[PDB]
Amino acid sequence: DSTGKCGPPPPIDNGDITSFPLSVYAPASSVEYQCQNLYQLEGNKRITCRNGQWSEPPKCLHPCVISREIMENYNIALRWTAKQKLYSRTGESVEFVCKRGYRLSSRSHTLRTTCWDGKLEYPTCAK
Amino acid sequence: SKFTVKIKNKDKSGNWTDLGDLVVRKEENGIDTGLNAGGHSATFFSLEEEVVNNFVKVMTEGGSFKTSLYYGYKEEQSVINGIQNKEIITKIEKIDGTEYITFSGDKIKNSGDKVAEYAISLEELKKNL
Amino acid sequence: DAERLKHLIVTPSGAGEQNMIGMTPTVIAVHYLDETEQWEKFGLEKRQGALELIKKGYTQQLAFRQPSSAFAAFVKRAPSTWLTAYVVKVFSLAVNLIAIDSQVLCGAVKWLILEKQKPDGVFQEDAPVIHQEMIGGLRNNNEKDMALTAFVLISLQEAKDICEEQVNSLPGSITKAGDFLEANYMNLQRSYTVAIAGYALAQMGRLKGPLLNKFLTTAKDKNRWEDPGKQLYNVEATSYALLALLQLKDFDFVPPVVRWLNEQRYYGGGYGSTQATFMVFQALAQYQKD
Repeated sequence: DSTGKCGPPPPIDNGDITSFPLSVYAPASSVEYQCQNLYQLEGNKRITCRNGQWSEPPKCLHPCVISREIMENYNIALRWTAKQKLYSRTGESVEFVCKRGYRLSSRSHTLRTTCWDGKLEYPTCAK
Repeated sequence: SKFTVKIKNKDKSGNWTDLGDLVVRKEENGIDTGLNAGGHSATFFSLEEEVVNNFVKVMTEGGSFKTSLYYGYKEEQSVINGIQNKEIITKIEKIDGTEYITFSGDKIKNSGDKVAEYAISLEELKKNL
Repeated sequence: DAERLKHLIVTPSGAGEQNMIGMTPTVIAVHYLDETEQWEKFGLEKRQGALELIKKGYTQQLAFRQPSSAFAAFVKRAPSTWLTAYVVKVFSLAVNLIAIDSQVLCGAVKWLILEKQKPDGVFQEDAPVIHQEMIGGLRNNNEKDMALTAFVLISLQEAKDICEEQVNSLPGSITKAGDFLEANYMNLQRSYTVAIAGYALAQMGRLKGPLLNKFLTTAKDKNRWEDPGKQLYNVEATSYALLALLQLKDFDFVPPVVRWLNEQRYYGGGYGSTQATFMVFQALAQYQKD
């Protein structure tokens, strides 16, 4: 669309470019993005430099960190594993149990939750 | 009571890749299985008491049984809420000279009709019955 | 010093790990002598010979650089998070002594960020080293996440100046790791962990208040950071702790620490010496620079 050269590619949170950054990019030149370990790239991984501007860069969809602190606070615990920390990726499901002695105060379906961009809906238990 | 069996699955390219481990728990109203694949740690599928014997047979030879509720891995539609009365049809396949229990689950969300397939060693399924 | 160090100039040989074990003493030997201006008590004819061994080491190590810019004992082996962090650690010091390809360094840096850093800033080892002796005090299972995150974080910070321009993600990664160390620091029990994460946080200017108090009140007799076990681990721990004090610019605490390390009569070299050898000369060189 122009002979417009682009500057270095736009930065993205919890990710970076698969190449080494130049200061000047020729038109139709394109870079590729890679998100950090359990971050899901949402959008195009490849951005072209057309009309002296970069294409819309992607987002790195946040994973969910399930710490034992959180689980102890909601009086819950992981049903299927002994693990005290779990790094669920966006889209990965997680099933808890009410820690021995406590009963479920939240809705019944809330014992199984799915990770969505760093937000996992933890259930509540009380006694 | 309870046992754990290592599980593999067909990825994007169709190659058999290591998924994680499958926990098979015997409860009071049947058998509830759980999937441990990295950060994923929830129910894979559940059974009734009346399927227990049929399940054991099918998981060690090949055949089909009805699951009360089926979820599967994050790829499938059934993962978030679950699909009732789903059938698990199994076959004995050989991966690099080693015999496994191959089974089809549910369709890969939005796609051109492609189901996800997993494989569990026939040896370990016989060992833990 | 210097007359003793003759054994530290070693010809690097072996695979991905064994080449590094052998490269390490030669590199920190040349680095220490350079800052301490102790080439008078050594000579000048060997400097060019020792730089050839560093060039030899760098070149030999490059055969173990994988397409993923990561390092492992062998090209067909799964890449070690530790060894890649260590290759970055050594090469960061060597950039001033010999010609290191910046991409080789920043490629390994980027790999640690995009592949081996967890969402809470933790750095995870998925393919442990074969030669566990070279990892030093990290061998202890207790508080591994804290110790490793601090080790890898140190490597990222050492490389920061050269790779700031090439790795846009680098400061974001340093912060994420820092946040983890800053969070779980007050619950630390091992002197080694307090020392290593002390230096990592000090580099970020995050070893302050209660965390700073902890770091300092962990030192036995206000001169050493030690745990019961191998003495090598205690030398390595007090070296990270000295490096941390120098970062804080606490020159009122530093002299007893320096005396304790010189008292230890540790001149490096040997089996399992890799960390203690590198750390004690990095720390003592940095001390005389300041």
